[PDB]
Amino acid sequence: RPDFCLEPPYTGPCXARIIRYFYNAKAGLCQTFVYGGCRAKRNNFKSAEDCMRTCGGA
Amino acid sequence: RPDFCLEPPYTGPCXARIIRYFYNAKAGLCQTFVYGGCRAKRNNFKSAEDCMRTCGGA
Amino acid sequence: IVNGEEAVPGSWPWQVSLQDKTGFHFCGGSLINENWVVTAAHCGVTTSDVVVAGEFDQGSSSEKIQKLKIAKVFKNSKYNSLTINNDITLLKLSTAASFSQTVSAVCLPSASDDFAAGTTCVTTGWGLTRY
Amino acid sequence: IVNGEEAVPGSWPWQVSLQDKTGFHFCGGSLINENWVVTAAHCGVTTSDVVVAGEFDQGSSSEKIQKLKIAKVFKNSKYNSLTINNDITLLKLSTAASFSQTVSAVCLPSASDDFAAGTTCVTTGWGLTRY
Amino acid sequence: ANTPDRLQQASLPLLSNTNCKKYWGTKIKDAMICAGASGVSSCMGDSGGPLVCKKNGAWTLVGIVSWGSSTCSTSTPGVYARVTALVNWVQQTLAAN
Amino acid sequence: ANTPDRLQQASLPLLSNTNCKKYWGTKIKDAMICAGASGVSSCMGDSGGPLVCKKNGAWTLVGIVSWGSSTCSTSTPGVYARVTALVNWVQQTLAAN
Amino acid sequence: CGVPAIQPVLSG
Amino acid sequence: CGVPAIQPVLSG
Repeated sequence: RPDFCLEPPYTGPCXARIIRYFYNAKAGLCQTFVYGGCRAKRNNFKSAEDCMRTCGGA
Repeated sequence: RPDFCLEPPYTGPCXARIIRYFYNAKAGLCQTFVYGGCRAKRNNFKSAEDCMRTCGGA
Repeated sequence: IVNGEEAVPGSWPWQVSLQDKTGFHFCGGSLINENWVVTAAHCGVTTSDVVVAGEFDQGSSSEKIQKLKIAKVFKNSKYNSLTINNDITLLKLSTAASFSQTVSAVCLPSASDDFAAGTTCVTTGWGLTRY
Repeated sequence: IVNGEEAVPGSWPWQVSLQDKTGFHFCGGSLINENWVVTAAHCGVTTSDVVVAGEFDQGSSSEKIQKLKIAKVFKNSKYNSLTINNDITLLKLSTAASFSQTVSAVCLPSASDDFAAGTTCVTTGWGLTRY
Repeated sequence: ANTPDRLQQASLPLLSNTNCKKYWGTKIKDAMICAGASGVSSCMGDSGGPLVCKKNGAWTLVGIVSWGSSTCSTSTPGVYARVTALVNWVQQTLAAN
Repeated sequence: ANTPDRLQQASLPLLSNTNCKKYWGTKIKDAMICAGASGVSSCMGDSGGPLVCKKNGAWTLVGIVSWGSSTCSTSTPGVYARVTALVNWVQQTLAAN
Repeated sequence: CGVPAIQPVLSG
Repeated sequence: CGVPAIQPVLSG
C-alpha cells in the first residue's frame, strides 16, 4: 500500500473540528480523527470505506 | 445522553474481527474498534452516524 | 479558545454553531442578518449541515435554540486552499432566523475601515480549551 | 491463533478468508464442496462479503487467489445470540470455487461420530497471534 | 494487535465436556465442543475457521471456531461449534438448495 | 480533547502585519489579519467564528477565525480572515442573491 | 446590528 | 475430501 498510509493523522493549522478517517497500521484498520480543515495529508479520508479501499492492509 | 455511551468498547468472547463504532466521551466522537461478534454492549454501532445520533455529546 | 473564559449566556447573539446532521459541532459562524451567516471557507460547509442559533450550553438539551437549514453555500471563489488566503464562505438560510434576546446580527465594516494595531477585540467559540 | 505456527503454504486448502468489500478479513470458514462454505453464525456474513479461497499470505498482493461472491447466506435458525449455541452458518457461492492443489474441501463427520477426548486435532486461521 | 499476514496453525487436544465445564460451567451447551487449554488459543479473526481431526486418515471438520477467553488465554478451554451436532442441519440445507 | 459545552470568550489585541510577520513571515497574505499572541488562542472548533471590535456602542466583525499554531499556542499570533478585505465580496453576494 | 440585548461581561 | 495435495507439517 502507499507509504502515506503509515503516516500519523495530521490535524493541520486551521481551527475547524472536522471528523475524518486515517489508516492506523498498528491496528490494521481505519480510525476517526479531528481534522482542522486545511492542508490535509493523504492519509485523510471522508469515509472509512474510502480509507480501507486505499490503505487496507498497509 | 445514555450512560451506556460512557462505557469502554467491549469486544466480547467470540473470536471474529468485526469493525464497529463506539462513542469515546473523552474525545467527543465515535471511533472504530474490533468486535468479536457476540454479546455486544449497547455502545456498539454499525456506522459512525448511528453512533453519533445515539451518543453524540455524552 | 485556550485560556479564555465562559461567556455570559446569550451575550454574543450572532455566534452560531455549525453542526452536521447528527448535531456534531465542527465550526462557528456569525449571523449578519436574518438570512445569512458568514463563516470560514475551510469549514467546508454543505447544505446537509445546519446552523444552530441562540445556543450557550451545547450539553443542555432544554435550551431554546433555532436549528436552521442551509439553502445554499457561497464559498468565495478566491479561497486558496494552499495558502488559506480569502478564507470566507456565506451561508444562505432556507428559513430566516428569528431575532430575539439571544439571536441577532453582528455589524459588518466598510472596506476602508481601519482597526488599529493594539485595539483590544474579542473572539468567541466552542473550540478546544486545551490542545 | 496465539502460540501457533506458520502453516506450510496451501496445506490447509479448505481454509477460506471471509472479507468485506474492501478486502478486510473478519472471519475464517471451510469449503465443504465447490459451492458451499461453512462458518460461524456470529460472523454475521452477508451477500456483500466475499469468500477468498487459496490464500496463504494476505499481505502478498501477487499471490493467486479466488475471490468468490456469495449468493445466499443460510444462518442456522437455532443460533442462540445469548448463549452462542448452534453457532453455524452456510454460504452458498454464486460461482463455484475451482478446486486445485491449494483449494479443496474438508470432510464432514457423521452425526454419530465419536472423537475421543485427548485426540490431537488442528485449528488454523489468520486471527491475532497476540491479544 | 494486527493479524498475521500468513496462515497459522496449532495442534491441540479435544477436551471432555466434564473437563471443559470445570472452567466454563453451564455456559457449555449441547452444540459446543471444547479444545485446547494447552498453550495455544484461537483469537479474534479465527472465528468460523476449522478445528479438524483425522478420521480414517482424512481431515474431518469437528469444530468451528466460536468463542473463549476474552483475552485469548492459552490455559483455558477454547469453545467450538460441535459439528456432529449440526451436520444433519448441514446436509438438509444442502439437499434443499 | 473534547470541546467545552459552554460558549467561551477571550479578549486579545490586534497585531500589525509587521509584528505578525515576525513569526509567520510570508505565510501572512493580504486577506489575513493577526491577533493574540497574548496568552489566549483560538483552537479546533473555533474556526469560522467571530473576531469583533466595539466602537460607538456596537460590535463589528473584523476577523473570522482561520488558522494558527498547530498546538494552539497562546504565545504566537492567531490568524483571521480579514473582513475589510472581503466585505465587498460579501455585499455583492447578498445583492445578487 | 452589533448591540447585544444581554450585555457581554469581559474580565480585564 | 480432507486430503491436502500439499501435506501439512506440524511441529506437534
